[PDB]
Amino acid sequence: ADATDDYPIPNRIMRTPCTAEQIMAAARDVEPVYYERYMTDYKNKPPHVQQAARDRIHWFFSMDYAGRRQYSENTATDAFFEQLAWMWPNWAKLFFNNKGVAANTTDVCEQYPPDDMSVWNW
Repeated sequence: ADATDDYPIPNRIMRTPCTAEQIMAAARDVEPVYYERYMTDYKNKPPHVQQAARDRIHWFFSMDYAGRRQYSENTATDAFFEQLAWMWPNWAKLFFNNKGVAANTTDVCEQYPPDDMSVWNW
């Protein structure tokens, strides 16, 4: 079985100080196909969950490394620890990507503008 660094939530994504808008902006440019899929599912959930997901990712950016530590520990302890997973487990599928997406978004979220609010409404 071994072990991989793809679990828990991508270390590259978690240990990078970028806003959701920043990573989302990078994500829509790097992988628009997957971004649209996420957006389609994002619009599928009600505003309450959409805002809830946003609130949770907002805390991630605000806590930053602290958020990374808590998210890593919380998911390590229990994947269903997140109360958002209770309502929708794909609340952060865009961020939960261990493909080249994690490397590309981390390496460019540091350059895209954090005030890109067009990521919330494409």
